[PDB]
Amino acid sequence: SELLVNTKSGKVMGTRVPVLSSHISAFLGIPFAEPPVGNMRFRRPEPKKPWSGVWNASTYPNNCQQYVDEQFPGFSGSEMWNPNREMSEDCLYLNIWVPSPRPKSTTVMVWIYGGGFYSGSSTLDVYNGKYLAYTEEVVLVSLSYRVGAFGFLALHGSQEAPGNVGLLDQRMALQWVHDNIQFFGGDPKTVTIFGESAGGASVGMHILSPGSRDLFRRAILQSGSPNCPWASVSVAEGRRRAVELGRNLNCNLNSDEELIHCLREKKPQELIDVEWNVLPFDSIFRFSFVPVIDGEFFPTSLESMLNSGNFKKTQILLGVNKDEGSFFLLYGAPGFSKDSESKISREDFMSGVKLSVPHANDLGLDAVTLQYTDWMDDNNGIKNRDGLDDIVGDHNVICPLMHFVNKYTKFGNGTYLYFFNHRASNLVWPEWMGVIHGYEIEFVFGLPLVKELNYTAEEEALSRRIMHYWATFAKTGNPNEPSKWPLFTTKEQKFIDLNTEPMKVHQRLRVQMCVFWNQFLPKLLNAT
Amino acid sequence: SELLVNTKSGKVMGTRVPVLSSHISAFLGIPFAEPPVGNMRFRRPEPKKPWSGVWNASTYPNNCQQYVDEQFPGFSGSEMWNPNREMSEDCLYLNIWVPSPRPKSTTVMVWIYGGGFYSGSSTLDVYNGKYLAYTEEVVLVSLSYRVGAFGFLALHGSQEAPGNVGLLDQRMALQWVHDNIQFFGGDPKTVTIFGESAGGASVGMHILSPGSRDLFRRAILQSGSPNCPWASVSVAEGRRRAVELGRNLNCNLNSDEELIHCLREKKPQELIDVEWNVLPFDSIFRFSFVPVIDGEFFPTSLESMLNSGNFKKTQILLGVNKDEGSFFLLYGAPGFSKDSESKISREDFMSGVKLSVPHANDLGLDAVTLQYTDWMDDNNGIKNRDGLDDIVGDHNVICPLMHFVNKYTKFGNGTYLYFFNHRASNLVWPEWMGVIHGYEIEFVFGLPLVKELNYTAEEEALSRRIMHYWATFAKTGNPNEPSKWPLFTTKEQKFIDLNTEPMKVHQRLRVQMCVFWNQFLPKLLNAT
Ligand SMILES: O=c1ccc2c([nH]1)CCC[C@@H]2NCCCCCCCCCCNc1c2c(nc3ccccc13)CCCC2
Ligand SMILES: O=c1ccc2c([nH]1)CCC[C@@H]2NCCCCCCCCCCNc1c2c(nc3ccccc13)CCCC2
Ligand SMILES: *[C@@H]1O[C@H](CO)[C@@H](O)[C@H](O)[C@H]1NC(C)=O
Ligand SMILES: *[C@@H]1O[C@H](CO)[C@@H](O)[C@H](O)[C@H]1NC(C)=O
Ligand SMILES: *[C@@H]1O[C@H](CO)[C@@H](O)[C@H](O)[C@H]1NC(C)=O
Ligand SMILES: *[C@@H]1O[C@H](CO)[C@@H](O)[C@H](O)[C@H]1NC(C)=O
Ligand SMILES: *[C@@H]1O[C@H](CO)[C@@H](O)[C@H](O)[C@H]1NC(C)=O
Repeated sequence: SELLVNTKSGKVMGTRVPVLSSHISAFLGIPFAEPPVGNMRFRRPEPKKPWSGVWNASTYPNNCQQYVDEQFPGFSGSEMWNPNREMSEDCLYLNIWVPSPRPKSTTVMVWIYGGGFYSGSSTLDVYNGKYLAYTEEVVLVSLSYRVGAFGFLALHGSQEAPGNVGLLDQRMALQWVHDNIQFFGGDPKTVTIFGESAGGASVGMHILSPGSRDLFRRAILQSGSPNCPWASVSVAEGRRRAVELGRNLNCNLNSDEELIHCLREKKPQELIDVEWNVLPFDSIFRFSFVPVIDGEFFPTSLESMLNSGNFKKTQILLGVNKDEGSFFLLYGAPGFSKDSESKISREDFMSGVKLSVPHANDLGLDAVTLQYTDWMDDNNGIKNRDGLDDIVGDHNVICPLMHFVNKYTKFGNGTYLYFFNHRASNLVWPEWMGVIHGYEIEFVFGLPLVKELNYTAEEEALSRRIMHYWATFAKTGNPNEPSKWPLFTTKEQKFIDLNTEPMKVHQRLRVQMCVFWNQFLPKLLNAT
Repeated sequence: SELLVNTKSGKVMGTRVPVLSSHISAFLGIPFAEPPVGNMRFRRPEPKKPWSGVWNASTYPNNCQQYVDEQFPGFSGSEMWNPNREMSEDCLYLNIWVPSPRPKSTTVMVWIYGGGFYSGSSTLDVYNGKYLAYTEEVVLVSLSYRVGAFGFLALHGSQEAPGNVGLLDQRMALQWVHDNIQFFGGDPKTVTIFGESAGGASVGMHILSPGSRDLFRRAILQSGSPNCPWASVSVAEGRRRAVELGRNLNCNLNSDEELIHCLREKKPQELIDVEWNVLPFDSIFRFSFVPVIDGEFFPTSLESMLNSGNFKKTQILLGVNKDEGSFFLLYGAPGFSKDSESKISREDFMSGVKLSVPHANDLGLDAVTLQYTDWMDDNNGIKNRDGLDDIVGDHNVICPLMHFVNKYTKFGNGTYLYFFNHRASNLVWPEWMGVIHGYEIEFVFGLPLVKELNYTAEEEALSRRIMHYWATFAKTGNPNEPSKWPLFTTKEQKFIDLNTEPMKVHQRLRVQMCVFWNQFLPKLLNAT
């Protein structure tokens, strides 16, 4: 039995699944920690106690408790990101697809979902690992981690809610993979972590954090990086937001112990109903409970670690999509709709910029406005919409990433940078939204290989080229087999487009805007 | 006798001069003030006292004492701007060209020379009025005014050295036209003042200043406006620079009366030798002794007079040249030369920005750099050369002028704006300098009409259309006889190119950059 595997914590029984005219083994819902319920809510995870008997790993697990998006109910485009199982605090499980026949000690890839640290699930259709596992002969793992207040409530100095527990969830699944993946045909010495949005930030946080470094080999970051402005907060802002969650729910605030005790008595969705209330500003692309810069998981500030080379030195493959900003504008900024072209007045432009840079003084806002307005044609709806689209994507994803890539490449052992700009032929979102945050994932996970999902043949070919770059990179530290994706170097700053056309190599991704965002604006905000 | 005219201060005898194979009358070297010599150095001008007999006005006067440029000795391109007569403090004279036969009561144009308030002459070949006078049938006057410390040494509170006496020279020459021009066939109700660079700034200071307003009808400003960053200083900075002039010359600094007395015993060129020493910073396009905002010639700050409409309401015609900055970079910035393409390293670009905006803090300098650098291609010597060129132009001439024209047009009675971008066929400066500060003047004064100067036919036609637009505007407030130069309006902000090609109307001259210079950079420098 291929399907019956003994792990360090007990036996597990998977299920044989179909993929593209063949089959593979899937092991769904394997527990890697004790359920973090009751008194364990907000605590570091504990390893799962060994169980007797056979764990039924034939079906997907619960998803962690999270804010459910109801903006477009029944709309496929938004529903595909929402949980597709029952939500429960009992949600620390992982999932594994193993090629049939079982390999000997093959390359392992562990997927870390995004969703702004406030949402996500391991079980979504677009994260189905069976296509990538099959086509590339890797052992594919998806983990899960607490999100929202559950994962990231931070009262620094309490051991009861220390912060960063969702990251430590991640770290325990990786520890689990290190310990057990050899029984499924993986090499624990050849594991790649990869993920998107807060998942890509997560990946980079494990590159940084000393307790996480030795649990993987190399890394892929899609549309996220550790240093994103939404991806972390100071101990003092986490403490303020935690206390404010308390005040929103009429908690006793006299000490950490009484606050924590009161928050532990509330049902999950009571916390989620006030979660957004703790944000200190009106905004877009900001999340309430995120990683905290604590001196433990992160021993010093991210920038100082990045300048000093205090981070895992290995190979990384990362990149961005063309219009990262668009869905955040749709969901939170005035003048945008999924049923129109979303031409934006000048008034709505200016309000969108305040939302996008909520921490900027007036001089700050003026700077952004200035950098992104065509003053010959400032009442042009299309230019205002697209200029605000670039603000949001440059500020939140692209420029944070180009900073990370430049800092990392100084010490690293090799960097491959992409720019994903294919708009899929079957997209249900409107044209104006372009190449959307998250929409490279379907290609990574091989979904265009499924004829019933109505992708073009050229899209199947692109997904295959992407899968092979990613799996090759995972296996060898180099996405190219022995036409060529070059190494990004400090000197030449090369990157490739990723679309259906023949591969073009460019240099200096978004340098002009990235200088503004990485060098001038911070300098101005620090001076004023 | 057409040549013998009796004026309010005595009789004058002019001379018949050949022009384009006809003739006209010239009255050269007419005194309009007492010689501002000895104990009148630094004081307000006084009116010329009447003379007996007949003043011989057959030859040009002396030029005012000034720093003579010796950077390119005998090179025609720089010597055309230097004094071509003896320098003397006894320099307050004016020149008049009258059509023959004498007209009855025709349009007058009075020219005010530039040269940064530290130089210039009424007598240059390029300012010879006979072509414009003859072709357009106008009475053409050129005045003179003290420059440098002789005209702008300001010790506010003293009546011996109040500041702005060069402006009052100009104004006395205007009062003399108002009183005497009817005798030469001009109408004093129909006078236009025009000037270039500091001349143009001059013209606009007369529009602003209550004491000058009633001595002209309308105005033409060429590459200068009153609010230029070099065109004025506070009474504090004026005082500081006058004291420093004293210190550079070992003067008793114990009182105004003692400092002034010492500066009056110095020979003129000893002031001139240390003139540049008093500037606060290393700079380009900055000049030591300039108009002061005194509370008398200018009752309040230029900006509040402009905002409140406290100025003469009339018709204006004004404009700028394509490459105003270029000769300033040649004379004073690193990597520039008249004999090469002046491809500028990034280091010489940076050191050029600091000279170009000598007041800026580091944040300021950063902003400028960022606005004018292509970060894809930052070591491109040509893009750096041209970027710095535009900096110098935009900051010192174009954006000050575009501020002025927008504030003026809210109250004025008609504005016409031009962008002169014709590089002359027979230019002696290199191509990199483009369309140079001062090089429209030859068109305006009709020099291309002289075959021996070896302009093309099309440059001849251009000079004729230009003279005709200026003289038609002088005559009627509208450059067009009713292809049409449209009015500049607050809404549509139209202007035309002036070159050898058919008219193009465009909108919003240099708005993208003028937004940075007039709105953002000043907020940035105000916070920090
Ligand atoms: O960004 C916002 C928007 C609105 C608001 C705020 N912030 C805070 C202040 C209050 C305001 N409204 C409060 C409720 C917030 C609504 C929550 C946003 C829902 C986002 C849905 C996440 N889904 C994903 C989508 C896409 N890509 C994703 C990729 C990463 C995983 C999640 C994704 C592409 C298109 C549509 C959806
Ligand atoms: O602008 C500068 C340049 C250099 C320097 C400073 N400032 C201050 C710091 C010290 C430095 N060097 C000190 C010597 C100063 C020399 C002054 C420059 C001479 C310019 C001569 C005026 N000539 C004119 C020219 C032109 N146009 C003019 C139109 C306006 C009237 C004068 C003009 C076009 C081309 C060449 C010349
Ligand atoms: C395992 O669990 C699921 C769902 O709760 C069930 O439907 C399935 O048939 C079970 N199978 C075995 C072999 O235990
Ligand atoms: C990775 O490190 C090894 C030696 O430690 C070296 O040979 C190789 O060149 C490095 N590669 C890159 C791209 O840094
Ligand atoms: C794609 O195409 C087919 C046939 O043209 C259709 O029946 C099916 O509904 C479409 N697939 C999806 C899931 O959109
Ligand atoms: C006036 O001066 C000029 C030139 O120096 C000359 O040709 C003419 O003789 C003079 N006229 C009289 C009356 O002196
Ligand atoms: C100039 O003023 C007159 C009346 O004083 C007016 O009717 C005319 O339109 C004005 N023109 C402009 C361009 O303001």
